[PDB]
Amino acid sequence: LVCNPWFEHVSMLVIMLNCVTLGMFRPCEDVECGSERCNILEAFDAFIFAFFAVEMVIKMVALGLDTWNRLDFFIVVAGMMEYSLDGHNVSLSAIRTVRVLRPLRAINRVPSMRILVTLLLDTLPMLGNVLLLCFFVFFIFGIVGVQLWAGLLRNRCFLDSAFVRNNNLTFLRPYYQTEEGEENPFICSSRRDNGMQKCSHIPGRRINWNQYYNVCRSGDSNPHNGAINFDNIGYAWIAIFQVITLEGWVDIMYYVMDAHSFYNFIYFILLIIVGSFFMINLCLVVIATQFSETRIVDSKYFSRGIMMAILVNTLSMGVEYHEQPEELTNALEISNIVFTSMFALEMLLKLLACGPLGYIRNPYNIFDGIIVVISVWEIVGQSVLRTFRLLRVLKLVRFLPALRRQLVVLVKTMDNVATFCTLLMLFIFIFSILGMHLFGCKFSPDRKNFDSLLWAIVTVFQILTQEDWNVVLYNGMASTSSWAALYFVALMTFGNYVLFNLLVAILVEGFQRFRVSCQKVITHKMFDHVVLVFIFLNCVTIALERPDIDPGSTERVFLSVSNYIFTAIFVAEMMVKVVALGLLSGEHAYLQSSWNLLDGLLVLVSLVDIVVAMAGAKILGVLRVLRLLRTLRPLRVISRAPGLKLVVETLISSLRPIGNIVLICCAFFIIFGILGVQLFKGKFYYCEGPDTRNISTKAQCRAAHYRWVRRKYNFDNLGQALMSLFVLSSKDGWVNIMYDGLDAVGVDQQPVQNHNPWMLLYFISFLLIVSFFVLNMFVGVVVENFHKCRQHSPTRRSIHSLCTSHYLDLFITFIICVNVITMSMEHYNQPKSLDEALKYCNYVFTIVFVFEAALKLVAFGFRRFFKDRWNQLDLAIVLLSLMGITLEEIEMSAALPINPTIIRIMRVLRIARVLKLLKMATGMRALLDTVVQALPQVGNLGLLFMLLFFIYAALGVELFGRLECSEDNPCEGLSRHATFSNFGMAFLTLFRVSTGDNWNGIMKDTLRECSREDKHCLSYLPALSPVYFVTFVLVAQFVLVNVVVAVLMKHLEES
Ligand SMILES: CCCCCCCCCCCCCCC(=O)OC[C@H](COP(=O)(O)OCCN)OC(=O)CCCCCCCCCCCCCC
Ligand SMILES: CC(C)CCC[C@@H](C)[C@H]1CC[C@H]2[C@@H]3CC=C4C[C@@H](OC(=O)CCC(=O)O)CC[C@]4(C)[C@H]3CC[C@]12C
Ligand SMILES: CC(C)CCC[C@@H](C)[C@H]1CC[C@H]2[C@@H]3CC=C4C[C@@H](OC(=O)CCC(=O)O)CC[C@]4(C)[C@H]3CC[C@]12C
Ligand SMILES: CC(C)CCC[C@@H](C)[C@H]1CC[C@H]2[C@@H]3CC=C4C[C@@H](OC(=O)CCC(=O)O)CC[C@]4(C)[C@H]3CC[C@]12C
Ligand SMILES: CC(C)CCC[C@@H](C)[C@H]1CC[C@H]2[C@@H]3CC=C4C[C@@H](OC(=O)CCC(=O)O)CC[C@]4(C)[C@H]3CC[C@]12C
Ligand SMILES: N#Cc1ccc(Cn2ccc(NC(=O)Cc3ccc(C4(C(F)(F)F)CC4)cc3)n2)nc1
Ligand SMILES: [Ca+2]
Repeated sequence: LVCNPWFEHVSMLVIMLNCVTLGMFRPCEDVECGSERCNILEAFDAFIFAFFAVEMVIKMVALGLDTWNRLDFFIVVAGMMEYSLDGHNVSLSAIRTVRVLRPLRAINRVPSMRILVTLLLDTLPMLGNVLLLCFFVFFIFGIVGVQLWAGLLRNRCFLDSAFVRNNNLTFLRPYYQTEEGEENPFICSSRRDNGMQKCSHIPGRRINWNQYYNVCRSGDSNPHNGAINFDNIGYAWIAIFQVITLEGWVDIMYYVMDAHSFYNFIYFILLIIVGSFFMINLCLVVIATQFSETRIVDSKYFSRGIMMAILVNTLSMGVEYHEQPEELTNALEISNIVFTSMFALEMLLKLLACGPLGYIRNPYNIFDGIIVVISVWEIVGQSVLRTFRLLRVLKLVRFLPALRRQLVVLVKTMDNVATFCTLLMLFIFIFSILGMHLFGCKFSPDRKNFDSLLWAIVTVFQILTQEDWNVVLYNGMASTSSWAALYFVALMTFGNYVLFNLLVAILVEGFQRFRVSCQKVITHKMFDHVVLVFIFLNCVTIALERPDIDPGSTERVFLSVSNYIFTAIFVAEMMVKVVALGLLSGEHAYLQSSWNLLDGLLVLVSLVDIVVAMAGAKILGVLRVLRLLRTLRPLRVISRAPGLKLVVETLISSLRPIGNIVLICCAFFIIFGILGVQLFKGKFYYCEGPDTRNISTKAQCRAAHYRWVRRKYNFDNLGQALMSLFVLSSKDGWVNIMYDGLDAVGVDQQPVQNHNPWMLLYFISFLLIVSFFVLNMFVGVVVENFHKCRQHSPTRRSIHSLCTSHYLDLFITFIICVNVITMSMEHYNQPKSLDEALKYCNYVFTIVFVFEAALKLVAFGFRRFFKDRWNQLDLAIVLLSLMGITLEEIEMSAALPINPTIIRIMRVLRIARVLKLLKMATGMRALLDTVVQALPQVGNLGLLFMLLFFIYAALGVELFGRLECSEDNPCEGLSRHATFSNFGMAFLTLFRVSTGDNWNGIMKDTLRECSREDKHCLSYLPALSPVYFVTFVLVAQFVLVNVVVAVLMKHLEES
């Protein structure tokens, strides 16, 4: 019965049988319960539920009155309720959702997956300190958000009530809305605010009604069918949660910049730094520590000949592109024959030298043999075996022992990844079925739908990548209810929790006479400090450059002369140093260090700039190239600051251990790049027009007077494929590239939705494989740091007793906690009754804190009380609170000598009372202290991070400073808020690119061709744009990785 293993094996079979029936659910074909197919499936379910009841009875009888056993009971009890409740039509459908817990029974049946889930549950209790930090971020920013922006996103430009009445016309729509509709609302700034969007910015008619929408007042709905707003703490947390995921966070920012103030970016910068970066990466640090505590053939020249023969053949496959000349196609086929014969000859020579049994004795010769026959089969059989010619690159592993040793290391990591993958596939399946029940056939149909198991799994997988997940959120919120946000919050929170544990698992298994004067000047202690001043001043000059400076303005003269002065200063510095040290003769010569070589090249470029500028000559093309090299001057700061020099040298040395993983990843990119070109070249064209459902070919598009256009990210050649693959790997806009590959039909054919669903394998295989390599690169950097780190008064006494006792602290904690609850009840258009109640509560809290200060003064004495920092903090809040009440009362009275701006700030600043709770949080303070101890390392990397922004911010203004956006030339990433028009705006744009939020949209705007009528075009900008964004994205993320490592190592050593 229970003491035999076969009974469990029977239980496992039935558990798997349920998973099949659950996946067969059809949301809008099974809910009506009409089809015979549904009838048998429910019969199947009834059969299985009967066994699950029997299994309990036998086990209950055999053991009598373990978490997993309790789970078995809970599932059946709920199942019995649903099963027995049949007959009552009230909420019967809403009760069938309990069937999705059944696959959880497979956890206990599989031993390995049982042990893993035990560790996951045992690690949870030690995340309480991080969870407490999460509450502080959400509540501090949640309250600040509501008090600032409550009800502002309902603003719309309305018609005047008198205007519509007196003119006796009501055909106009009440408020201005774009032709698109309410999905692109025009949020205006009220009269009592200074938002960036006013009703005077409405475009004119394209018979002048748009100029009569001149009153800005609250509307009826918020953006996205009411999903995005700050009307109460409940909605402010959804906006804060979406920002922390870095998905569509700029859009939320732009809404409040239009409605409230431009300086609201400070709110979203701190939230991303504090909430997105530190608070999410502290989860990884805490788990990481906790988990740790818990005669001719054999010749070298012959081998080299084959090695280069394979390499040329593999690269020759990348010369394919869309419109190949037929002679080029033939050359590739002739080339295939030559290389095919060469490998065939090789097998013959080796077979004779060792014989068939000797030849088979080595696995690699077997692998090489199989390729030859398939390749020969292809020639004799003259598109299925053309794709298999990509396997020829795998032969290079034999000749690359260093790379071969890395491949086995990665493979050994996949033994413990498989355990987590099995848990994640079960995790995805449960949420895919759960979504089908909640949102099945209700997103009326969007491609991101839960209408079937295939696209429910794809949608759930997409949310885990955090790509357009907010689009799915708004659909779920609008269709069923606003509480549907908990489906996505639990899916993301639980999914990222499991993926951190996979990263930690790999880490732990990884741990297991004039010349005399010059010599004196350069050796002077103040030499670097003096030159560092001039370098800093040059930065101010570079940052003032922008395209809108008039050639004849005074500023242009100021900037132009400063260039002559600065170039003169930095040649003298080089000349003085060169004379002192010598150019290259002596051992201490000038060119014996790279940091000196860099300085010389910058000086050389500056001199050439003067020479060219001195030319009244056809040197316009060369001049623009020199302007780009003038933005690298700020690189001279690194050598002058010893802190920067050390960190910069540390990052370079960190790339050595992961050099081979990068090579394997780069080889992977080319292999998949070539494969994509063969599949998708010439098929990413489409017809662009208002009514295109009737078009099916290029010819019909021309007839309908539409335009036949190509996607920005395509696979027309290996150059275009590599750009597309990088956008996939970054997981920003990777769904749109996938859709194009799914819809591809052929050359000159209109793409059709979901034409080839089998292409999901191509795009989802690249995402997983590239993510695996990037996972092992992070582990490679950490392990290296670990290895190198380890190698290296009768009445007064009674009051004094009370203050010393813990009773006062517990009382204070209660008072602040209730003050926390009352601060969350504020919302837009709250009743006046609640206003008075909240105001009265403020009086009680202020009085309590005043008594709190008085008693401590009595107990400890004036100076001794003041010594404690916490006591100082207590005084500030009491003092701060007293002024807030005073300004509130006087303003509420007849006299009005105060600005409603000051009253708002004092109202907002009462959020500081939460800091009194930080005193009780001893565990949280220790967690914060770990970061505070890493500042010397994190501080220097921050300077490198801010230097990286300066160089690319100044380089962006030069390249993309003149791009325009208009209805004639629409743009997808750039807007009124995202531009490179000046250094100040380029800095904000790169911060968005740093977080990866629709950075692929910005790149598109730089790849789109120049107008035939416009001037100041740059013909090869499309070639330079991919380099600009690719390098910044890789470099910006790598620096942040080294910040995470610096904190991680300190937390390990600190224990
Ligand atoms: C650390 C704190 C938690 C962080 C988790 C972040 C994600 C939070 C998302 C949960 C909030 C979802 C509810 C949003 C809300 O309050 O407003 C919706 C609701 C209106 O719903 P209708 O669609 O019917 O609107 C039509 C109106 N006739 O608004 C309300 O009625 C307000 C009731 C709730 C007040 C806000 C407090 C909610 C408590 C949230 C706790 C969630 C914890 C999750 C960890
Ligand atoms: C060494 C660096 C880090 C010093 C600090 C950076 C400054 C040089 C930046 C920060 C703010 C920037 C300013 C922000 C806004 C403007 C307004 C704008 O000037 C205009 O002509 C107004 C717009 C218009 O013409 O309609 C663009 C330049 C300027 C002065 C920017 C010039 C460069 C500034 C001063
Ligand atoms: C080779 C690996 C190791 C490194 C990556 C190098 C790539 C960036 C190179 C290799 C092959 C190159 C391609 C070789 C041939 C062509 C065809 C050439 O065709 C045309 O000019 C298009 C004519 C037309 O169809 O109208 C355009 C450049 C392109 C795609 C090249 C772009 C740059 C590529 C992809
Ligand atoms: C390997 C990963 C990390 C990506 C590395 C950066 C690539 C995205 C860069 C490197 C070289 C770039 C290419 C260099 C030259 C050009 C110019 C131009 O080439 C063409 O002529 C193709 C278009 C045509 O057929 O007209 C268009 C962009 C392209 C292919 C670039 C596209 C982006 C590329 C592939
Ligand atoms: C302290 C933390 C753990 C939150 C829980 C405390 C509750 C006592 C507070 C938090 C937010 C408050 C809500 C904030 C906003 C609103 C909306 C307000 O107006 C509406 O019903 C608006 C309906 C809509 O437009 O969706 C009614 C009171 C209510 C539910 C409040 C009731 C009291 C709530 C739930
Ligand atoms: N100032 C500033 C600033 C602040 C925040 C932002 C946006 N951002 C948030 C986070 C972030 N990067 C990082 O955490 C660095 C990192 C990248 C990948 C990993 C992985 C995995 F865990 F992901 F798999 C193991 C491979 C770990 C660490 N960037 N941008 C600029
Ligand atoms: Ca995105």
